[PDB]
Amino acid sequence: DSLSKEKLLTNLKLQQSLLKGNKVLMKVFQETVINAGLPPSEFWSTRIPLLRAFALSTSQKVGPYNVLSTIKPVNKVNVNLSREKILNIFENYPIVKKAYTDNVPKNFKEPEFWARFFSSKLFRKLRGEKIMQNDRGDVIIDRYLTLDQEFDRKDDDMLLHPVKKIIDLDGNIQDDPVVRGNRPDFTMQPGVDINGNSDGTVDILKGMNRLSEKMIMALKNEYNDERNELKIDDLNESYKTNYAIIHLKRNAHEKTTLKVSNQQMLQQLSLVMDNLINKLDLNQVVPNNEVSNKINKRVITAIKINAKQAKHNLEVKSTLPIDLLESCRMLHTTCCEFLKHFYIHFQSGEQKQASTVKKLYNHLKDCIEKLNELFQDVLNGDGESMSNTCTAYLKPVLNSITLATHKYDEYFNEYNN
Amino acid sequence: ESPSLLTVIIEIAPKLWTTFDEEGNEKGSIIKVLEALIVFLNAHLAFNSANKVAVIAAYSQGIKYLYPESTSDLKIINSDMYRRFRNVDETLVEEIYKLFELEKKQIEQNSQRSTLAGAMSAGLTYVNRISKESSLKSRLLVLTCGSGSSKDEIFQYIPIMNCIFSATKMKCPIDVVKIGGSKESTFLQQTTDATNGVYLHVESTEGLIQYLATAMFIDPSLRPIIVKPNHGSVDFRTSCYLTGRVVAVGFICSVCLCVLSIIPPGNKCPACDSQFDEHVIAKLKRKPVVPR
Amino acid sequence: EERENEKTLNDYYAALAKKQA
Amino acid sequence: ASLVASIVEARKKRTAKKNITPYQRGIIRSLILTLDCSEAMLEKDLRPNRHAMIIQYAIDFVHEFFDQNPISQMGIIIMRNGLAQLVSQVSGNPQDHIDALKSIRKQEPKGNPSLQNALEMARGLLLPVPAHCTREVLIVFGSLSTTDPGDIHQTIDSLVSEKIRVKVLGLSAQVAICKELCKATNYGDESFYKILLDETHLKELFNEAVTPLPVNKINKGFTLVKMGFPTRIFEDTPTFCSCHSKLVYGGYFCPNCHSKVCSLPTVCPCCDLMLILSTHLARSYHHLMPLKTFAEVPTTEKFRSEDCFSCQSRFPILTSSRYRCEDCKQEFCVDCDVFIHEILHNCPGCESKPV
Ligand SMILES: [Zn+2]
Ligand SMILES: [Zn+2]
Ligand SMILES: [Zn+2]
Ligand SMILES: [Zn+2]
Ligand SMILES: [Zn+2]
Repeated sequence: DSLSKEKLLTNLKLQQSLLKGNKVLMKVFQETVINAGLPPSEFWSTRIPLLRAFALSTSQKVGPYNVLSTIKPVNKVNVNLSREKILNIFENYPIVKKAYTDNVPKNFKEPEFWARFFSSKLFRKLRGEKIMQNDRGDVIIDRYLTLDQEFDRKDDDMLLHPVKKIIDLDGNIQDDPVVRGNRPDFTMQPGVDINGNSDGTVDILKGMNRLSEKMIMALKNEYNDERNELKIDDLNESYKTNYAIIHLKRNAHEKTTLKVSNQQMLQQLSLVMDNLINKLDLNQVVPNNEVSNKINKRVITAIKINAKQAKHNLEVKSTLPIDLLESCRMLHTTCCEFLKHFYIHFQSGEQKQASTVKKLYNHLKDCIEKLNELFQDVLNGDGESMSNTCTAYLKPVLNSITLATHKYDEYFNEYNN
Repeated sequence: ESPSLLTVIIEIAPKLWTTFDEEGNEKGSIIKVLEALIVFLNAHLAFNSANKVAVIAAYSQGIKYLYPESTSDLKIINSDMYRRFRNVDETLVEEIYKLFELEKKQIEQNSQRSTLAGAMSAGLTYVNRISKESSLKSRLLVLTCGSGSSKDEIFQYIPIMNCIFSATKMKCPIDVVKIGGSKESTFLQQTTDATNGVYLHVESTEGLIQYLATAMFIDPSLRPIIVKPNHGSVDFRTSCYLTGRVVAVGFICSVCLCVLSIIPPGNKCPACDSQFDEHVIAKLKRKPVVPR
Repeated sequence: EERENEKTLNDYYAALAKKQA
Repeated sequence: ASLVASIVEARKKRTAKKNITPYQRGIIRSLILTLDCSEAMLEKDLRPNRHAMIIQYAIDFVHEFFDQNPISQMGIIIMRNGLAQLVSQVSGNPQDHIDALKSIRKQEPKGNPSLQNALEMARGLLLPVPAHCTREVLIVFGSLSTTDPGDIHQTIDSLVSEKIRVKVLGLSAQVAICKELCKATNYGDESFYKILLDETHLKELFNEAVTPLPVNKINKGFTLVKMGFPTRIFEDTPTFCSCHSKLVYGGYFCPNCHSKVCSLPTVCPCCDLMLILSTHLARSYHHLMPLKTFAEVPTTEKFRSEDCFSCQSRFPILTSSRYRCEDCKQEFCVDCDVFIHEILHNCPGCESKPV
């Protein structure tokens, strides 16, 4: 289905679809392929989960439901039609879909059609309403009555299937074919009208049963056992988890990249217990104001250093021209995209990746030179008034990029040379 | 604003104190520290009228609830001083002498484990107790003698992390005072940085009064309007399990989650015995493929 | 190949079309 | 006579927690919470209505899950009007999903559910997920039925084949199909289809769902994983970030490809490798090192001590409230027992006792 990497890369229409959904994706994609000419497959190669998420979001569909039962008759009536529910009616009733498609594009209007439909007795029949000759219906819609009837016959023919003997009430009533007793009660048998005909409640009940069967066979779509069926689980062994416990052997390496004696510590301990019981003065704790002044110097130095650390506690406010700010952000973004794709190629590790690595190396070099030329532009646009800040802002991505270039050169010298 | 529940843990150990005073010459430096802390608690309980103080000492064999007295009479200090200050100081010097007499009594047995993490945990439980009673600021103070032999912080690491997480839940900064030869204590520095605590290491026992009076006075009533004075920064990295060196980029077990700077021998976990996948580790060992 | 080129040229028109919009 | 009822209730409670095991439990998690926002949750039957409380509880669930297990990504898809709507991709930032849920606050829950569509696109979202990550979904449900387009059993078979588990927190009562899902997905276990009895029980259930789950021996995936600790810088100049492409004063620096990021624990956007701190991996060590329960000594027997070892308070006196750590042979009060067993993750008696 539409789930492989090849399928997701193939769906150019879906790619354009979420392209048109976003705006920074036009920005990024335009710079990536319209401006830089990157292979758009490798563009989308990162965004594969996003593509699949968009596809699966677009791909779901609802389950069937009794749309005619949700239809209410609502003096006068005003049509308040919902197109999704109109298509729901179409899907649930292909007869109604057909009656739409041979009359509205031929004879009259859609709201006129639906007014005729709500007027029609075919609507009442298809809904849970007993038909009545007092009702006149709509003649145009009610011409489809026998067509819907033969649809019902064909659908019932489809719905017929053999039954399991474990639950077969037909086999149950065919237990004794020579039962000769008495005629059962009118109460508990299906009653009829005065002239022997039925009222049709059996028809409406078999119709709603047909609706249920159509439901469940819509569920039963494309998208022996009695031994298991008759198991009595209540007298069986309880399930126990096979979860594995874990122990932990403990032997850690010592930290890598004079010794005191009991006599000497005991001597000092005796002496300091003697000093402890001897004396203790709070007043002697006051310092000499000179070594204390050096303490003041050290403390104040630490305060100054950490205060300058705290002095640099939406992005930050900047005094850039907004266009050059956007241009440099754009350049940073496409350089980051290039760098990530180059790392993807490099960490992949194949000889098939070699030309890709070389070409992305060329692109990184081009980005470097374009960064330098941008620095020349902000040079002769500022006189290095705040072109220094431009260079420093674009610095760390450039450092990482050129570090990657050095890594590529080093591995080239490692393998080839 | 509110009474700041003061939490002070003093790591007392003759193995450290003897080492420090033999390395230097300031005998009674621990006494100087105790007097300085006496003035510190005086300054704190004079800063606020109810900012109650929890004082606990961890000796070599365990810990002790110093302040206050247990739930179950000489005066060295002066009679002219304040009533509450005098009561607390007399109680603490009595408790300190009792603990030191006890330490002299049972000196000759050996326990090589530091009790700092357990003392910190018990103090945090008491912080929960006090805060649950009756709104109180939580601020934890540790005093250590770092001149002793850095034996093994490895078993201390895990409960220290747990204490960090708990104090993070409890909004309690962990402020560290170190006196020792070693300038750096990485786990304590990480503890201060994560808990928004204060790290400080010096050597001289003199001037600690000015040191921890000036710097070590930040209360949660005024924490955001005070810059922290710490200068060190920590990478929050750990040494490897089988080579004992810190790693920047490496490997961890999918089960035990211990850092592996290299491939374990036998491709099995050195912590929880999980045998791994040879193709996985070969892909990890893969060199990049470069054109000729 | 050649048949991929008109697809990507179709995307070229759509990218230009979305630009003015 | 209330203490006898409390004692027998504590006994019947502790009978379930008598067995404590060091099972291998998943750390690299993959948790999905789908939400239904239908006509059923419009009931004000619980105050103020089911929609509001599940919003609030989901806020709490996001916070707790990211606090305890920051080494997972979180995705949320809402169910509404016969459609399942993705609102939250899997991400390391909880704040994104917090904002999405805040959007879900003001909108109106309505429609009918479709677990088929919901679980299908949850499967599709869970498709590009690495092997070590434990794919598991929490599902909240208030209906007693489910309108669906097609079969659910094919979806069940596919989910079982793709090694993803589920746990259902139903609202009204048990639904047999949800029981079937929980049993078949969960190796025959019935410990996953849970029904609340009040909002406090719902809170407890959410807290239970916060915890990591044990893994199975047969579902063996024991391997290594590449990891990298980055380094934080505090620069004077603002600098462009790789992720959000904007000027940043500080930021961590990539250990491998030397780029910079804005948040952790996150993977690299450039060298594409996961970056954490040792605090993050040690965060689950209580799960890795569980704590034994503490036993009250009986009131009849002679007592080692009469006041609490840890918090240092007097033990109250009919029964004896002295919860003993047999690993350290010290008895403790109920408050300390609660704190050490839940908040703390060490026994200070075992810290003082040398091994
Ligand atoms: Zn392991
Ligand atoms: Zn950023
Ligand atoms: Zn990187
Ligand atoms: Zn207690
Ligand atoms: Zn214990």
